[PDB]
Amino acid sequence: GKIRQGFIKRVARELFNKYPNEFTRDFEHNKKKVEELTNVTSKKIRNRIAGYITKLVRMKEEGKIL
Amino acid sequence: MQKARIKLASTNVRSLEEVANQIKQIAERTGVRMSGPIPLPTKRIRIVTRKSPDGEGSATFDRWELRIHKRLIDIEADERAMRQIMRIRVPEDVTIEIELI
Amino acid sequence: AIERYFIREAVKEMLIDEFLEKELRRAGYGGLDIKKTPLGTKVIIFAANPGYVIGRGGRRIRELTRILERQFGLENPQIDVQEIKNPYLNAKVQAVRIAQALERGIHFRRAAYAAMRAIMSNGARGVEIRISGKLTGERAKSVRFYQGYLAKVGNPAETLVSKGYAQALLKLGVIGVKVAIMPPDARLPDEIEIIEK
Amino acid sequence: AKADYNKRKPRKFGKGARRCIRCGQYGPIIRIHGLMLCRHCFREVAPKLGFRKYE
RNA sequence: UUAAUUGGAUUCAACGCCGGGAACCUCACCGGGGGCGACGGCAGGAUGAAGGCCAGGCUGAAGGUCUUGCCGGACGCGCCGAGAGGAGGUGCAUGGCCGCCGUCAGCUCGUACCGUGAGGCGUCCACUUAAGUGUGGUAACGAGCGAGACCCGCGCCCCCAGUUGCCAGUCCCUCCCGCUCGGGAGGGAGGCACUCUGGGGGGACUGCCGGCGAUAAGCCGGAGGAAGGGGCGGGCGACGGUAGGUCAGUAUGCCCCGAAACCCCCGGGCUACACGCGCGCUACAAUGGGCGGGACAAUGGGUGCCGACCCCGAAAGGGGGAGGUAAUCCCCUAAACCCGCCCUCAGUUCGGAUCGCGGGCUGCAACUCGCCCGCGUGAAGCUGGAAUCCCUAGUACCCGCGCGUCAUCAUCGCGC
Ligand SMILES: [Mg+2]
Ligand SMILES: [Mg+2]
Ligand SMILES: [Mg+2]
Ligand SMILES: [Mg+2]
Ligand SMILES: [Mg+2]
Ligand SMILES: [Mg+2]
Ligand SMILES: [Mg+2]
Ligand SMILES: [Zn+2]
Repeated sequence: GKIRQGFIKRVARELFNKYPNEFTRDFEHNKKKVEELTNVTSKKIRNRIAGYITKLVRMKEEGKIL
Repeated sequence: MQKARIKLASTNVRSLEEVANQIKQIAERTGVRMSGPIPLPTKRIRIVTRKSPDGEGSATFDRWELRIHKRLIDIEADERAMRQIMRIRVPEDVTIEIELI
Repeated sequence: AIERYFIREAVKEMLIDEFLEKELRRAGYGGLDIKKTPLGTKVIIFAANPGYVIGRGGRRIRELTRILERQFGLENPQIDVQEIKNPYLNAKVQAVRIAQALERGIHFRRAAYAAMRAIMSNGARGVEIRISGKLTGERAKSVRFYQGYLAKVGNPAETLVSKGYAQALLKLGVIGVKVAIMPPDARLPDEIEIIEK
Repeated sequence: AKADYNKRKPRKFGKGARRCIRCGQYGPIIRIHGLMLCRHCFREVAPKLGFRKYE
């Protein structure tokens, strides 16, 4: 049951609507871009944040935003 | 020469690396060779016990554990350094022992 | 070997501490620490009333040293007292303060709100008290008071929070007090921010 | 001698040879690596002796 | 049943449980013997109180008493109150701890609204999740603790390290075989290549394709990958309830004991046996029993202790005794497995209970009641009625090992 957590959305939506051009669609590109824009010190947290932002951008750019 | 041998051993891991790097640097600043800190196997003491005072209820246990990290350093003997490693002022939860061969 | 060294010099402190708790019951004995140097040791005791612990111009510390060296180890001791680091962020002082207030005769609700207001004033994130004894009856009870964020399970609620326990003997019976304070710098994993441009 | 009828005997083995260093009971006493405590006192003093529970 | 066979626990959640493998002690139980009143006052006291002994009776044994007479130098249970001490009562007077509902998904708060009120709404509906975990609609809009996150191990790669760990490629010497062209075994010189030990980083995110579902939450299948859909196994148990267990681990209020129910010492009991029950160990044989050879482990422990090596003994064991305060020395060449020979379907070369005699170890003491060895005797048992238990992968089953308890004794607990 890989449900995305509660506090991951509430920050991915905040930094995907603040730097809307520093985020491409590549996974390993965002994965590096995330560590330095925040103060996260975990390792499995930046991975899920990166995944969610990638989903977000590729779901938005192609049109309807849900 | 006579290749002093120093043996540090402590339960907090961080507070060991700092005295290790002190020794490394002191050696480096002066003229002497050295064999870097050789990690020796951890010795973990383990104590299994029951949990309840009386004898009623199911049987559930505890696993207490205490780990002791060790190291080993080989170094030559120069009084300029043999002395320089005396004002090193180890912490209180560390043990040091010096001996030559 | 070497483990027999490490866990022989960890017990002495336990015994010294467990005895001084009783002895300096009042003046709020806060805790100690042994510094083992050549030619002798050196003990430090962070009391809450240097006056009472010292004595009448030094007529108690003599007994403390003789007792601490004859019944215990510590072949060359040297005691000296100090003042508490942060008395409002140390649970095991508030517990004894509230226990004393109770056994002096105050009602158990004024004490708890006094204590919580003082603590949350001096700058804690959250506190929780819990009293349970024979108060106002002959069947025991239990009550609870709390103020804010306070973690209870996991790893973070084992090292960050500060907890302490005490007793309070009375004319009816005993009463247990159990406090738990969170230092003003919690930093749970969920508190992720954005270092901005 | 009235000091020969309340005085014990010096045992050196058997359950009556050792007692807890803090409580004072005979019986279930821990002798691993030297410390000599009950099974009940070691459980509520351990996290100050340095130990931790990992699993 | 007994002088005593001390107590607590009775469905799940009492019965190899109280770490409970009790020779003395542990000990709380039956028989016997002897000691103990800080402190205030009373009979008395330097014409010498309290208080102590060579020898001998009583006694299981004892200057414990008495016989005998020596000593010591101030106080006094022969009297009153009090006070130590209590494994004595009460878990239905309490604290602390722990089992179970339950690692289940619950339990509340601020303000607003609905009811005269107890109360309600949020916390409801629809789909989805291991989950009050989510996505939509809604007199509700937001929050807190629990869940998830967090901590420790396992599997793959890279860097830094090379002794007390490892020895592949070079270099000498010694020794063996088809007599040597070839192959093999030890040393010692050198090196951290490989394994290993352990600090720091990398790696996996429903990320990438196809199909469901709305196009959202999410769910199926396929790649590439050491690993895939909480990566696998653990730690951490919310507000409350259970008059659940523990006063016999410590702490503790009230009531009884107080020259005793307090403190010591010797001998007995908890080990008694027409009987009902719980959990296990060995078998009822060939999917085997015996005899001789051949193979390969990991966790852990040692100074009151672990014992290599040599020598006596048929075996248990005995007399010496290096090296070890530890990656160095020791415990420590595991068993199920394989090859060769005997047995041939039988209460047997299956099964080894029960008993006789002889030799040893620990101990202050082995009869009641310790453990170990050699020869002999050889009980029930031929697959189990109605019923009932545990297990989803390196898991169940089968075989051995190490710690704990411990002066000796493991059919047990916890790990490999
Ligand atoms: Mg007995
Ligand atoms: Mg419930
Ligand atoms: Mg109860
Ligand atoms: Mg009851
Ligand atoms: Mg019994
Ligand atoms: Mg046979
Ligand atoms: Mg016997
Ligand atoms: Zn104890």
